[PDB]
Amino acid sequence: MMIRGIRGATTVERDTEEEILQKTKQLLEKIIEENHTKPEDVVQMLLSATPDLHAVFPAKAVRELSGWQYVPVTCMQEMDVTGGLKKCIRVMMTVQTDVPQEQIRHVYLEKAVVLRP
Amino acid sequence: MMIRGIRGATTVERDTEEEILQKTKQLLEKIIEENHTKPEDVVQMLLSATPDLHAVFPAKAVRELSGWQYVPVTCMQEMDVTGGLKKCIRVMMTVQTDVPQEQIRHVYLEKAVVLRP
Amino acid sequence: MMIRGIRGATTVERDTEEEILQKTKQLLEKIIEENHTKPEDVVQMLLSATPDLHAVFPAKAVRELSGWQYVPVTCMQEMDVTGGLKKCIRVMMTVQTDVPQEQIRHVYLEKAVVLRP
Ligand SMILES: O=C(O)[C@@H]1C[C@]2(C(=O)O)C=C[C@@H](O)[C@@H](C2)O1
Ligand SMILES: O=C(O)[C@@H]1C[C@]2(C(=O)O)C=C[C@@H](O)[C@@H](C2)O1
Repeated sequence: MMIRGIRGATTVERDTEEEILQKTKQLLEKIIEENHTKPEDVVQMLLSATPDLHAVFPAKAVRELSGWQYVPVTCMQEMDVTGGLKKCIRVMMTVQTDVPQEQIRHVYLEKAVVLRP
Repeated sequence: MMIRGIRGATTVERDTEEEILQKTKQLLEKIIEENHTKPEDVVQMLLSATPDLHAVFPAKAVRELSGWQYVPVTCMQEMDVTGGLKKCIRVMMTVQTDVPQEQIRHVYLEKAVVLRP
Repeated sequence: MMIRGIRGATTVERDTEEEILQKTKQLLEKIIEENHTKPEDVVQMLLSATPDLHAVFPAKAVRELSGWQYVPVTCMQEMDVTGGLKKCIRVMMTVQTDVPQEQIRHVYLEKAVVLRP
């Protein structure tokens, strides 16, 4: 079976642990819903944050998902683009799937709805 | 048929949107040419920039490739390494392919030729 | 032909090329041993460093592994988390494997042992 990336983006209003975990968790839950994703079928996840977020690693939210404790995940710093969306958390979830490239459901929540094509 | 990463790297002279998109597009086009890559066979793409580039997300270049609108892509900051090549943009393009690991054609352009194997 | 991420993390005491390369090599070797990984089965690898490390790209240590010269690798900056583990190097090695997700052997060494689930 083919492997496919699934993108997500969301934002927080302030650099706190509560915000980052809550919003990341909601972002992951929305992607799982739209793509019917099962954790055994997740190759890996990459989470990024803009350099104005430091309170907590977003990946901590992944363990708030029952069954996902073995999904490998790592975080990275997003580049700082002049005029770019602030306080932004992004996800690239790599999954085993038969779903055609153009039918993959990429999820944009909160202030990240402006990045969606 | 297996999944493999394809690497690219290039540089720009000025932190401007026009040059970052021009050089990134040229890099992607060269990778596409050398590896005969179709966009539906692309699992996902990661683009990075050294911390001295801020004008635009290099991923914006991907959208000016005809047929590549559904290819998931995200950006990250390259590690800041002392004496490293400056104003550098890199790509990791993950594809489905029959080509053996030692035969994949990784691409290094402009000043990033000194990184070439 | 399922694909799975393997995670690794380690730390160094001083920001020198010698220690970064040595600890990175040791981390990779432990991962390759625990998972029985052959370089041809590696899709790609991502390595990260916290922003307190600047001496060398950790990826340089990969070419000290005989047979690994064609494995595509790139590096990124880990996000700077307040109170986060300092001087930390991480790996996400993406591999073709039939080992189930719960049996993948992720490796945490030196001071990174605190990151284990
Ligand atoms: O290396 C790690 O495993 C730890 C844990 C972590 C998480 O919170 O899940 C996952 C990935 C890393 O970016 C961070 C956060 O350090
Ligand atoms: O793009 C590259 O190929 C070069 C080489 C490098 C390494 O030292 O292995 C590997 C990946 C990149 O992050 C850096 C370091 O630039």
